[PDB]
Amino acid sequence: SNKLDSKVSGNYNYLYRLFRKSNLKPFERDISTEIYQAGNKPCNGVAG
Amino acid sequence: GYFKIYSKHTPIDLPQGFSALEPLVDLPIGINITRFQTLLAL
Amino acid sequence: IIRGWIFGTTLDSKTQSLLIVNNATNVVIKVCEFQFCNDPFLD
Ligand SMILES: *[C@@H]1O[C@H](CO)[C@@H](O)[C@H](O)[C@H]1NC(C)=O
Repeated sequence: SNKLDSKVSGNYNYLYRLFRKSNLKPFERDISTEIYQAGNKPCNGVAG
Repeated sequence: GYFKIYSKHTPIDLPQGFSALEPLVDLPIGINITRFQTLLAL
Repeated sequence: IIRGWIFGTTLDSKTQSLLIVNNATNVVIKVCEFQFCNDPFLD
């Protein structure tokens, strides 16, 4: 698919994630887009 | 990944005896279920 | 009294929850994200 989606400086609608709280069960829908807290600090917005 | 529904109709605390629940429908969707609800009427 | 059962992981329309309602002549089954409040319908 190098002929259709390959475009520099654009097409930022496809969004991937890497880390969350728990390992969720297989074939489960991904809806939630709240941030993970670091545990040591009370993360609420931009954190450390 | 398969929704199995087993039912058995018996004319009658749970009453004593035994009745093997026969499969009614098998719905081929594989939707994820974590909690479940019940509904009543008035 | 009981005329159906509704299953799903969320009460809102965030995911495709399952809906089985029972009627007097047929059963309608659709897993397609209806909104659900705290109070079920009482007919
Ligand atoms: C309907 O849209 C919602 C959010 O837009 C989505 O979570 C759900 O899976 C959709 N229902 C389908 C594809 O049946």
